[PDB]
Amino acid sequence: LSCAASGTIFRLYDMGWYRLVASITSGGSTKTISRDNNTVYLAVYYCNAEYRTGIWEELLDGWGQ
Amino acid sequence: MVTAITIMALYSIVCVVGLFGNFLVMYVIVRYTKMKTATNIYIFNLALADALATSTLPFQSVNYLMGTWPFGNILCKIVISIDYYNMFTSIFTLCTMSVDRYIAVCHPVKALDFRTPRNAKIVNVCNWILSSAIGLPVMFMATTKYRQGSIDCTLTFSTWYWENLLKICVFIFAFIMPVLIITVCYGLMILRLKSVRLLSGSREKDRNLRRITRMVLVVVAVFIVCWTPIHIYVIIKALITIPETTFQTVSWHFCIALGYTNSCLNPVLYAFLDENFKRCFREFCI
Ligand SMILES: C[C@H]1CN(C[C@H](Cc2ccccc2)C(=O)NCC(=O)O)CC[C@@]1(C)c1cccc(O)c1
Repeated sequence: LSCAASGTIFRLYDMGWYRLVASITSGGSTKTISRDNNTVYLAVYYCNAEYRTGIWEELLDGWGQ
Repeated sequence: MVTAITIMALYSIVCVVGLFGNFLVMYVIVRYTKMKTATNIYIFNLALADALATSTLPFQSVNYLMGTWPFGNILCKIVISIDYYNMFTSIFTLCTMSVDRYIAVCHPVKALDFRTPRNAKIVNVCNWILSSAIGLPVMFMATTKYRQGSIDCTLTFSTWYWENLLKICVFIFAFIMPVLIITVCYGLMILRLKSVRLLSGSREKDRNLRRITRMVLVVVAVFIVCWTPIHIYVIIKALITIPETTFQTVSWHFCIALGYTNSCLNPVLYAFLDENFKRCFREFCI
């Protein structure tokens, strides 16, 4: 069960699985999730990812189906 | 003839727009309590210098139209000193703005202590005191020379040593060195911004910080683009003895006109690029 990301993203920050099961930071700090700098691999569960579209833009979050 | 009328027309359009816009910015900063910030103290100093820069342009337009300076000696000494003050105060105010945004972005724990507004006010007073060292000698020198054809208003030097020296000092201290300081501060800030997830902990604080930083960068870039060509022209004229021709006179006046035009541009950028300024302007108008 992976939570891949696509689209126009300047930088992808913290990725995670939410039922808060797991969090993987960009460095690799974890709170069993492995992330490759563009997908992470770890009741319905949902992909969550934080991102910034541009250098001057604001931090956003994108959920999944 | 035709050139003098064109200059008068453009100068009057740059004079009314600039004076109105820079009066409005200062009024809004004074009137509303929320507006006061360290950056706003720096933006207020820039717009003071541009109001003083635009109030001179009618006398110059009349001088070009009539071929003679009829306004007297003292007004000649004030106008020329203001011409130099514009350049030095504006470049130093932009430099201090950039260092303030550097302290805010890269050293927040110690940024908090040094970004109080009173510090910005003292910084601005120090900026004017420093710029006087160049400004006051120019005021003391300027004179009305009674040429047989017509009165002229110019700078009297004691000539090669004393005149090339003034042009070199203006090229070095008031252009190159502040540009290097600004470029290094923005290179370091761009380094910090590209690799941080959050800059101030709170998401809103992060967005506000990045917005103000971008606005300051746009102002700096616009000023450099407006002022570089006259600066290069002064140097290339000093060393080459260009022949006199129509191209020379027209190009010379056009570069001076661009440098003056920049004085009215900033109030429009403040309104497009800042929510608080845009809101206050709308509330003021209506
Ligand atoms: C600032 C730039 C424009 N002024 C124009 C000024 C306006 C004026 C004043 C009174 C009557 C009519 C016109 C002027 O004509 N001043 C005559 C004088 O004092 O010699 C000139 C110097 C200038 C090109 C300059 C640019 C860059 C670097 C630099 O060193 C110098």
